[PDB]
Amino acid sequence: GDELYRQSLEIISRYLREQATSGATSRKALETLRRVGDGVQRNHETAFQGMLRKLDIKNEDDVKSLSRVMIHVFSDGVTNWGRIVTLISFGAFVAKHLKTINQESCIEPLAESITDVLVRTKRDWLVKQRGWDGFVEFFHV
Amino acid sequence: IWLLQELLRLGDEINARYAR
Ligand SMILES: [Zn+2]
Ligand SMILES: [Zn+2]
Repeated sequence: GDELYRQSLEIISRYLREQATSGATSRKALETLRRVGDGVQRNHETAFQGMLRKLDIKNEDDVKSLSRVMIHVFSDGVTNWGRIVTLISFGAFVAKHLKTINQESCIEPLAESITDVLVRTKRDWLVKQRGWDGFVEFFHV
Repeated sequence: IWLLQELLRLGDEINARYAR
């Protein structure tokens, strides 16, 4: 019932839920995603903080805006793995914020929304790029 | 507009870094 969706959700959900308190490809992809994504957050903290400030997330209504950003980016016909990893990395950065404001329950839905839009808009590109195996290869060593 | 565009641009810069 859509293995690509299931796999994508497992990887993306595990990474985002890790900010709150099964196959070989999925495990390696999670390790790659965390390694690259945590690096992006570390190196781009000021930029990410400024983007988060613009979102001004203080309540449930504000979390709607974030799903709209994801839709907005992935609706762009331009696709590459850098964009995919960066958007997920920003999702994890926001997930940390959600934890600190006692909105942990928004994190799993955020991961689901990211996954939904990613797969709905980029399925063909993802498969052409060898899916999550391709992701692991692109960011390898 | 600036926010979406800045994220897209960062993603493209990260893409170029790892495509290298
Ligand atoms: Zn962990
Ligand atoms: Zn919520």
